[PDB]
Amino acid sequence: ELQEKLIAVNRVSKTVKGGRIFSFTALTVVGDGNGRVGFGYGKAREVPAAIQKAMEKARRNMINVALNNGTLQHPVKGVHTGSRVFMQPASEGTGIIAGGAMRAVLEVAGVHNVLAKAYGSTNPINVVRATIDGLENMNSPEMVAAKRGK
Amino acid sequence: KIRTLQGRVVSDKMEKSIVVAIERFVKHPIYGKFIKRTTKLHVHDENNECGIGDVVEIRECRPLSKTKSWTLVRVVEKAV
Amino acid sequence: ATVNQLVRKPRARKVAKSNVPALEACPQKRGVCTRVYTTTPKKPNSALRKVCRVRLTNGFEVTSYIGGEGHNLQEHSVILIRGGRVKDLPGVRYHTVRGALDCSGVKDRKQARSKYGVKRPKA
Amino acid sequence: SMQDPIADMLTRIRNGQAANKAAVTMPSSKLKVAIANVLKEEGFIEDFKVEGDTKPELELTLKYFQGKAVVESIQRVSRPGLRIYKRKDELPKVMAGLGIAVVSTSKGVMTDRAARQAGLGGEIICYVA
RNA sequence: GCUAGUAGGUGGGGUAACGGCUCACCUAGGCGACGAUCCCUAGCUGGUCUGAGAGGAUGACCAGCCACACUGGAACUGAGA
RNA sequence: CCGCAGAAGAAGCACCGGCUAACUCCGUGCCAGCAGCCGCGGUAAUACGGAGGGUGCAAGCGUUAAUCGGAAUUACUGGGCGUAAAGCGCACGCAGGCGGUUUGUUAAGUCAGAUGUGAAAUCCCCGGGCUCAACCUGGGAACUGCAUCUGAUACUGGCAA
RNA sequence: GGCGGCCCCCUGGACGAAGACUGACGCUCAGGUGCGAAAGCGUGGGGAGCAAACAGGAUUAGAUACCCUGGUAGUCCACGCCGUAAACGAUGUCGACUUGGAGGUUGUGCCCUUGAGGCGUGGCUUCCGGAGCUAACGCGUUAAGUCGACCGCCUGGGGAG
Repeated sequence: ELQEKLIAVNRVSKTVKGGRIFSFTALTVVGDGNGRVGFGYGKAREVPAAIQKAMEKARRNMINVALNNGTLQHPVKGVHTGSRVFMQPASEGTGIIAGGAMRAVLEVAGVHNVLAKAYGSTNPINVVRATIDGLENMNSPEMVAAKRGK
Repeated sequence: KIRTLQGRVVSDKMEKSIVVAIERFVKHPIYGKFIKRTTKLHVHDENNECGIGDVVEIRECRPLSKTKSWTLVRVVEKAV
Repeated sequence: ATVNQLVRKPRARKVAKSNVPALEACPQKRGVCTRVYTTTPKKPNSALRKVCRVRLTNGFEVTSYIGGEGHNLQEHSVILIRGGRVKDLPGVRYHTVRGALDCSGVKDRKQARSKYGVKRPKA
Repeated sequence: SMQDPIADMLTRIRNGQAANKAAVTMPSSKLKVAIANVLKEEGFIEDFKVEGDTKPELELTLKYFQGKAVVESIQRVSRPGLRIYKRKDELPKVMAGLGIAVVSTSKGVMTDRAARQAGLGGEIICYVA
């Protein structure tokens, strides 16, 4: 009962010699209801085929986000060129008011409580490529204990 | 209950008066450094012993003539 | 791709371009119609649309349009002024709202409802 | 580093604890082995050694978990001449309530958390977490 | 680029009370680039059209100031103009 | 309020692209017209201009003179300096900002509080009283500073060495 | 910036050192103090060889021209108001930074100096090494990742130099 969504595409079609040339791309995400989320990209000759090549790529294992229980405990660095980025937790009862430009990165696993919209760039490819690499760099509730003792 | 200012001996003209002008210690809400702007400490001197190089302590008394209220106490800092 | 060539005419069709010169106070006004003009040969075949000038301390002279229907828009009248330069017209920079005073405009045109202010037909 | 006494502590330890080292060494100073005393109690380090008691030095044992710094998110805000002072009710509350920061008040250096429990105000040395 | 009773002493005075607040005299002293001259355009404040808010902005609810009510400058009379 | 007497006696504006929102049947030739960012009309004009249906909301609908919105911006409280704009070939000294760093030391600023101010409509929260929404209010509160003092010693400034 | 012959005098900066003696006399700067590539003003001239201008014959769709002999100024400049542009780490003051090794170089401690430099060490320069940082070219500790004292400059189109 896994979860599957897209977020972006290019109009990618140009003048050449010569008439017109065309191509077809995607950027997609997947998730498991036990706090697991993932992403990737595809290309094809056909549009619903550039979605499939993407979503088969997003199915790679899906990172377990530190979610205890309806919210999360630390804003991980989504480091990028100038995006910046930092999420803002909310106190376990109020909803996923985050950037619909990328929100499917947190929505596909069910996560009820987190916000922040897209603080330094209104291009999804930028706040996507940033978010997933902060989510792999995280720490469990159990790790931060060791980080501050033994 | 005297206010005791830190007066540097900076000017003399008259026989039984001097001016010991330092910075005005009544602050306002500004940047984050000291209150560095002067005030006109006319002192009724009588003994001249603080001369030229000292730091005096001064106290609140009657302006018997134009703005010259203060009187002397002692040497806070010795002649240089 | 070459900006001092591109900037003029790319792709938009409402466009910004307008030129709206002077200010001195506000652009709306009362408009002493100062003198009435009926002339100036052009390719837009501009009959009956009798523009006027306006004595306003602005630094240079200024002129204003008939706004809409109503033949007797007379040069002694002092109806109201607003901005909006229709592409039909050189020299002008504002159009009237000409319904006050003795001016009429809207004689019997039932469709005006709130647009200019009219009462209902035999409904 | 004499333009900003004691800042070269926090900089040198964040380079230190990224640079794959178990260790980072310097001379001691009026407030730095104080900061070391908090970190060993807050266990964000393994240990420190005050070495050479007649005129000592300052040696910290860095917590090289995963080969990334335990302090990678730190921020030294307060700076020379232009201090930053905050009441008992203004004091930091950081990462949604997980904590921590380090302050200076009338009872030493301590954390935000320790300064709150005391009922104190003070200088804002570093948001740690 | 600014000081004239202005700046300091001298002493007369007299203010409910400070003083170049000021007469007269001995005398040239006061300030300035750690803003001395001189002015822009402003009613100001608790409050708030708008609240993470930090800024854009408004004096005009109630008074609190004025300041008047013809242009008024002013003394009289009245505890109180 | 209680009996009779009738659904009686009470509703419309923007309109209708796409913006939060529902569309065709046609007209006139960038005619005449909206002109806010857009977008529209160059003989098949979705809102221009006539009409037919229904829509957004119901004493309410469009819209206006402007300024900030969203948008982040004169930033002690909030910053970019390869970029818009962006370390200005060049530094004799005169004022200025930063002056080494620790012991013995101080408490003026730093902080904690004692007591006072901010009588009354707050903003923030609860409890009511009119039939009651309003409205009319009662209660609790929180007002960086300022005063006048009991403390506490890590910073800001110092004194001694 | 800016010369190249070697040298008389005045002898910029050096800056490698046994030491000696006082204790921050210290950093870094606006308006200023000087210097100041291209250029005007020059006042009298020093007046090669080339070549903008100067003079022509030529190849001419008009050459208002390049040649090609002739051709000055520029060559430099005693003296001196010189702002100044293209002198971009698109970028100043710098202290710690001690996984580092790899060259170009250079004053130099130590060797049976058997040696084409072996054991080393500071400087003036470059090669290009992690954890981070992280668009794509990748940049990877003195460097943009932390961290700091301002003397700035940074007010968006067109207003403009």
